[PDB]
Amino acid sequence: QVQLVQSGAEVVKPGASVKLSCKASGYIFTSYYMYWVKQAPGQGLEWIGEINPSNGDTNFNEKFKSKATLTVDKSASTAYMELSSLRSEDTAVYYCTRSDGRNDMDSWGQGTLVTVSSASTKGPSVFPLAPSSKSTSGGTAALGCLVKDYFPEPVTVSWNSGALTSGVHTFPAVLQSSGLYSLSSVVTVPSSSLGTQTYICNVNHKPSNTKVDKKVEPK
Amino acid sequence: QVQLVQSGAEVVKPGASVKLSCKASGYIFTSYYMYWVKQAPGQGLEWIGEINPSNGDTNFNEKFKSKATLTVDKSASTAYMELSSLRSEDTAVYYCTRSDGRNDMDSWGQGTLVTVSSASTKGPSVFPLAPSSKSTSGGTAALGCLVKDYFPEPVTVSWNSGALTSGVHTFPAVLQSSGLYSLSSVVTVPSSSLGTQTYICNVNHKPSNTKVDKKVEPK
Amino acid sequence: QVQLVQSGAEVVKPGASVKLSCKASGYIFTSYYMYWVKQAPGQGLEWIGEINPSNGDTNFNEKFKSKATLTVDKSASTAYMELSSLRSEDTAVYYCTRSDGRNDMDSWGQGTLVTVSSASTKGPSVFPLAPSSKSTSGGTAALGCLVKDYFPEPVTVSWNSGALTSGVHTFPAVLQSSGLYSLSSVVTVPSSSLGTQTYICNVNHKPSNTKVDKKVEPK
Amino acid sequence: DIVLTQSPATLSVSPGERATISCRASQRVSSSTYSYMHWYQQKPGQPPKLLIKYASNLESGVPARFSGSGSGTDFTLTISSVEPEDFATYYCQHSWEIPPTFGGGTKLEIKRTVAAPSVFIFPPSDEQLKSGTASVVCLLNNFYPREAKVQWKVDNALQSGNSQESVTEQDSKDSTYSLSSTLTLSKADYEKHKVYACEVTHQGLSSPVTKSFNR
Amino acid sequence: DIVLTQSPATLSVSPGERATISCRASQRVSSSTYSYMHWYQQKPGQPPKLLIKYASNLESGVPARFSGSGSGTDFTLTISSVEPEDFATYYCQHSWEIPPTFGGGTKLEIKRTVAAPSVFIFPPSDEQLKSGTASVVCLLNNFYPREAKVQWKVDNALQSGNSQESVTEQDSKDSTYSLSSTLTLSKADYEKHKVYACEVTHQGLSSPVTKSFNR
Amino acid sequence: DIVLTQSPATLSVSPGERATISCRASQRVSSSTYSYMHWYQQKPGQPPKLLIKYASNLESGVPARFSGSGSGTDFTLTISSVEPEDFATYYCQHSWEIPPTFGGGTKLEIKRTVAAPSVFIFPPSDEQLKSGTASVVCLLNNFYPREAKVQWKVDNALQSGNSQESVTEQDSKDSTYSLSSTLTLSKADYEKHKVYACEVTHQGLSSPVTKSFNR
Amino acid sequence: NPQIAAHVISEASSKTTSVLQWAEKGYYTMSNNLVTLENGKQLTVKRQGLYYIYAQVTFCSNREASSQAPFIASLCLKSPGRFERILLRAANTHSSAKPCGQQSIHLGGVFELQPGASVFVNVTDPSQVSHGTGFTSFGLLKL
Amino acid sequence: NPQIAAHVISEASSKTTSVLQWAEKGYYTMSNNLVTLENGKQLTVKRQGLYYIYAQVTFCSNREASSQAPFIASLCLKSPGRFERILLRAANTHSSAKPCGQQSIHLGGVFELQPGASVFVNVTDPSQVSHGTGFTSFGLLKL
Amino acid sequence: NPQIAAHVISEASSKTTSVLQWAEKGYYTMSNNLVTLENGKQLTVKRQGLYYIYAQVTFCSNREASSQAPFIASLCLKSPGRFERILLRAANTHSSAKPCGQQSIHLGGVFELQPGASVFVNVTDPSQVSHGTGFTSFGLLKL
Ligand SMILES: [Zn+2]
Ligand SMILES: [Zn+2]
Ligand SMILES: [Zn+2]
Repeated sequence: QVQLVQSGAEVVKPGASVKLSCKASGYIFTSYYMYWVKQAPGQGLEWIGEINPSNGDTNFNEKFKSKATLTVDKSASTAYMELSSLRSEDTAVYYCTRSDGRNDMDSWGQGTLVTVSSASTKGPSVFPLAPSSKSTSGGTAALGCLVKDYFPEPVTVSWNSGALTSGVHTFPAVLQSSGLYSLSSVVTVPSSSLGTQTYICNVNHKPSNTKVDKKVEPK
Repeated sequence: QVQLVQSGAEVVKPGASVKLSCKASGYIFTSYYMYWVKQAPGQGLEWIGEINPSNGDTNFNEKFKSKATLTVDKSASTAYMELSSLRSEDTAVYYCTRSDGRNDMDSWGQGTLVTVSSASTKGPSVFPLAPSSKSTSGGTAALGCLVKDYFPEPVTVSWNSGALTSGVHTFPAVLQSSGLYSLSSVVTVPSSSLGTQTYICNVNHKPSNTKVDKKVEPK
Repeated sequence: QVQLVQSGAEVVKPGASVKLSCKASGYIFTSYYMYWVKQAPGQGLEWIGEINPSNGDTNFNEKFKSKATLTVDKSASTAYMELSSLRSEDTAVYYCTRSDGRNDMDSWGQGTLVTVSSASTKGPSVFPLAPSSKSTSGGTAALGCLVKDYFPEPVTVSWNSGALTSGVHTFPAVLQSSGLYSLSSVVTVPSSSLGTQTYICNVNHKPSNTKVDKKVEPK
Repeated sequence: DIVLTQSPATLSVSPGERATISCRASQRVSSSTYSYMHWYQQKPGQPPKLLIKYASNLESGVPARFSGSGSGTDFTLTISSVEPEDFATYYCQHSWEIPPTFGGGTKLEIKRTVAAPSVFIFPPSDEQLKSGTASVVCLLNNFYPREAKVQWKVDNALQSGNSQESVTEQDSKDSTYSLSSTLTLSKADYEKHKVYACEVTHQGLSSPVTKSFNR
Repeated sequence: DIVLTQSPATLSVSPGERATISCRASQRVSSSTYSYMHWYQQKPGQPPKLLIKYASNLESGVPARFSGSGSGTDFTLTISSVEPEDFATYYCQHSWEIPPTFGGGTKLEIKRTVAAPSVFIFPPSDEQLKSGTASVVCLLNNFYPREAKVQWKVDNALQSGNSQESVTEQDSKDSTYSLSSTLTLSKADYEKHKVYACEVTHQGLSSPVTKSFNR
Repeated sequence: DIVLTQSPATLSVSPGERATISCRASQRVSSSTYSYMHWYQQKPGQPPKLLIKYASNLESGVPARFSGSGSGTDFTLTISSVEPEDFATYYCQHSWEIPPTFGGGTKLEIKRTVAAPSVFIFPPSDEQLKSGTASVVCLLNNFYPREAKVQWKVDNALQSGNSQESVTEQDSKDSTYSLSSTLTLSKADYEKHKVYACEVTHQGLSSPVTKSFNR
Repeated sequence: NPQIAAHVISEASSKTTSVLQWAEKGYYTMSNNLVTLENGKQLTVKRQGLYYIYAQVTFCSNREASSQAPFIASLCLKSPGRFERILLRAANTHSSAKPCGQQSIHLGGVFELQPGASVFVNVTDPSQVSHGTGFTSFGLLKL
Repeated sequence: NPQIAAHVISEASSKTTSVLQWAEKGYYTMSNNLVTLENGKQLTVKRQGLYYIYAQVTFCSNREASSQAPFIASLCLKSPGRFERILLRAANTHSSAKPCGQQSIHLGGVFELQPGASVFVNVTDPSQVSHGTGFTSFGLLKL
Repeated sequence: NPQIAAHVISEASSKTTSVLQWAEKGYYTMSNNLVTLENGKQLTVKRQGLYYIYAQVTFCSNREASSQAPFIASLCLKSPGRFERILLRAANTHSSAKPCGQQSIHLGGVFELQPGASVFVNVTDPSQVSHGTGFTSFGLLKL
């Protein structure tokens, strides 16, 4: 199988520099130009540059001539990207991909999430988004947790330690101003339930060992 | 006098490699492209390649790009050819010659006999080719020696240690299958002679210290 | 102020070699091709060559390809010219000058007087050029000193240690055959003066410490 | 740089429905023998997968429904009859020069009948106010299409400075969206007003449903 | 590669006879001012000697009889009146491109009236059979021209597998050839048959002279 | 090499007088937008100072009187009204190719009415004869123009071998020349003759003034 | 009247040949079918004639890397019913510049082509010619 | 009938650009106003068409001196109403030769120009291209 | 109507000059007597006019061997009643590659020739220009 295995995700403070690696396999390394594509949150697919691995020879998208530094270890069948002087808008997923004759790009690495921020690891804050007449359309009631200010992603959220998995809609994180993320996990249950039934959300922020179990109650 | 003096003959087993030399003189060495020509038994004149001696620069006949390696010692006003991985069809005489503006080839070295075979030095075998009714046309009788299987050339053959030099026809050697050569030296004498006259052939195979004196008698 | 300061004057025996320098300043050194111009006694302005100082790169006027050697010390913002195997006709003033886009030559060093002769330092000889009927047109008499055979220039000449500076015409030196120079300093005074007035010329040949005070008298 | 413009940005088709996206070069990128256009499909979380190269040849492995045509500046990519797996987002991309550049993308959404959203407004967790921050979350559950305006209004003062929306991918069950608009004031500002209201506009809704509450 | 074909392959001339050989390029090798053809004569045992360069100019030292002409693809070399020393073999060779290539050669043989050969057949030296090898030599003495067929026949079985011929250069006395065809059987095979016979055909002979013998 | 010929060689103008020198290229040196000609003035003892570049643009700092025109092979440089500082010698020089080359130069002399020279002849300093050398100096004082023939004649024998002239720059007072011709004999030759005479010709002199003396 | 010319752009390729590929993309030239780029390997002409033929080739390599011998490039012609043949050839010696140091090569020359004629650039190691925009091109124009 | 061609000579310049200057001096060529050398920076054409474009550039430098990366030269085209663009480019790796070692560069190629089109040679460090007579030139001819 | 063009092949020579020889052999070009290769040294033209002139030159040498200064090649022109003159020039710096490392050179450019005009390639040390097929050529075509 022809495969490209990119390196682990990286969290780095602005101005720093990171060196992404990509290990090809399943084909003759030097016979393909290895490209690099950046895709930023919501932002599209952008071509950074190209490197012939046989050569060491490169070619960049002017728009990135400064940020990147393509290089390869012919022996280890591996390419490497070095982004430097990272601003905040440098955050995204960097893909290494095999160009087929420098035209169709036919195989891609998993991708590498390079997130550059000044913030520093931190658990989230959880807040009940408790049911109330103001959140009870018809026979159904809405309720859930607000997992505020943590960093970096991901904060996994579960309800009633697994049992409750119906009606849950746990939203995608959204970098609020300041430097931390804030997502809200919500679930709709029958109103008539709030009485005989209890509910707890289980926020877990491994990147900080953080873990909380907010018992959402109908305040 | 403008002259080129090639090196001594070389006998080598297949697969080996030999390095021919050619020492020019009588002219400005660097001002003439030195060529190299191969001429194989019966086979024609073949141009191997050229070398500018001032340069080191070379040019080969594709047909030989593999076999040869032209080089020169500007100082010693000498050129060298290195044939490698010698097959049997590599046997021939290698000439070094001065090209005049790389057009007419106006001066040649003696030539070098490169003979490549698995056979190994050996004296010949001699056999009378005795007169008989079957070899007596009219008043004359034919008779001579058969110098079989020896290597490498040459096997010189003489009659009655010199005295007999009339009517002798000593044939050119012919590499029979197997690896050795076999020539026959013959002489026609008056039939009426076989009685009062005696005849002896003197094969001499220096390359083996070999020497035989076959008294050909009319068996 | 953009300026170029050439080196001291040089007196050298034929065949020798001299190395002229020129120190620019007042502008970016490497952004101007530095030329070199020779101008010989009476002889005109001749371009010797050019050097890009950023480069080291040069370009000579064929007519001088042999005599000159342009070179520069980017760091010391300085150029150098080395004239070698000096013949006598090599004597003249060598100017270093900044070319403006290699077209108009817009700034020049003081100039360097390279005088190449076999002669050797020596004081002059002084001779009265005394008034006589043969030198007394009308009411006026002519008289002066002949400062003969000295080397190298300059021989300064003054009258009555300064006081006398009217009517003096001290001629330019002229390299007579042989190797030395010979100039004559003259002055016209009223004839009627010769009696009540005295006159002395003051030859001073620093290059030899020489100094003489010839009292010109009407012999 | 050449600029490719895809369209529609969202194509909502049902499985069994045929779908064809179109791409667009700011200049011709097809010469006398080939058109230097390629298409990729990309799933959430994953990198693009090559489907068609040089405008019309299926990459190896791509299923036959996938096909593509075009030339010069316009190209299309079309699945003959959509299959669940096919739902994804597609990019067309050239290779006419350096730098290669990708199209905007087209999401191949799942058609499904409209559905009005059910909104619910949550006021500041008392516990969260004990932290100087007051953020009010409004929530539109299980709606479709995805187009949904959600304006905020504090004490009749039409918010407009800062609020943050976040959405979910079509539901694996009803193929419907759910968005979450979160107004966020300073405990101060919050304690400073009476009525907070998130007002949502959406095709389903016969008209703008407002959802308010007072401290 | 350019291919030069000379002709005749053998030119038999007599001293005092004028001879002219011709060469042939598989393509033109003469342009607007020069023809890149040269001729060499080569004696047995020695390397070529340059006679004429650029189709028509005598090399320095070559005697005036030697001359040459031609252009494009056909060239000639001609001695104005053959002299003993001139008998040799001649090659034409270009220099139009790499690799320079030589013509097949033309032997400048000595004309002399036909002469039938006198054949003689020698059967296996008893001493040589004491070695497991039996070789029978047949000999055509002093004949001319050099064209001479010599078929072998064992027990009426027309040999055809293996026999080896060797020849001599024109005799220094009569300018005539002498060839030696040597059939060679295994002591076994030899002892296996009765009559061995070499049959020679040649202009001189009014007819095929056969020479046989029986063990 | 291109050859520039200036003219006049000497231009005698008075302050307040307008003067225009002209240069000449052995070939055009002006192409479609520029003329690669430049002018320099050069004072005694000093190096050239750029006045005009590209035939017609004043170098920075050059005063506006200075101006220049022309194209192809002919160019001029002209001071609108000469000022004392202006008197010098001017060179035109191209930059059409390597090597740039200068014109012969033109001296911008000071006009001033003619003035006959007053000659004076000095015979061998007795003290100088005590050195084997006898050199006789002839002197033309304060004359103008600068053109002045000065032939030497020993014992009626019109000298012609060796004598050396030296001149002075226009006087700072009367703007007039003064030259010094120095015949030089060997104490021997000198003592060998009777009359030595330097004869000068010049516009001023209604006729050749001879000045002689006898040992 | 009909101008025949062609400028084609270098194109890297996994294929195995020392013969370079070319693509009719970027700012290229192909005045008409009187000249045609086939197989992405050669340019073929339908009209006999004189033509000015060229190929610009820059490559990036190392002294010791491939080291070996130089990097020669050759403009080859293949006329109908004739064996191949070389028209021009340029050759440099690998620089040291790590990872690789680029070097350019240029060859033109007027030739007469037989109708059906076709040319192709061939180099010693295509795995290292440079393909950055504007680096390696190939083309011909008829007089 | 009207031949349009132009050969201009390299001209050193104190200005600050990587774009090289050219002068209509020495043994140059400028067939007419159908081609004009403006700003001493580029050659502009008034007639649409195919043109053979070239620039010969030799320079003098050092390995470590500027060292850095190679010396790339580029033939640029600027057509009306279009952003610039690169047509060709050559690039060598600084020699060691002290003070500097010259090296030459050459790029042609046939292109079709829009009327009003205009081209310019641009290099990495003009401070070191060579200007001795005959070394650096630039020019174009229309077919 | 009459095309005037000429491609001639390099020819080594024992003679003593820095002016390179040429032969009208191999796959060469010489459209007619309107252009003629005389003395095997230059190309002379009979018709005044513009011409695109070129000379490809590859050579093989060493750093220290001849070492000295670079290897410069020059396209010279000799018009009737005029002194010689240099039109183009290229120049590299001897490689180290033992015994010698080849390196190529190329110079074109359009010029206007006076009738009777004649051009020649001249180098610093012919004893080392390369002659292998396809390496060193010289030629011109009239527009
Ligand atoms: Zn593929
Ligand atoms: Zn010869
Ligand atoms: Zn200036």
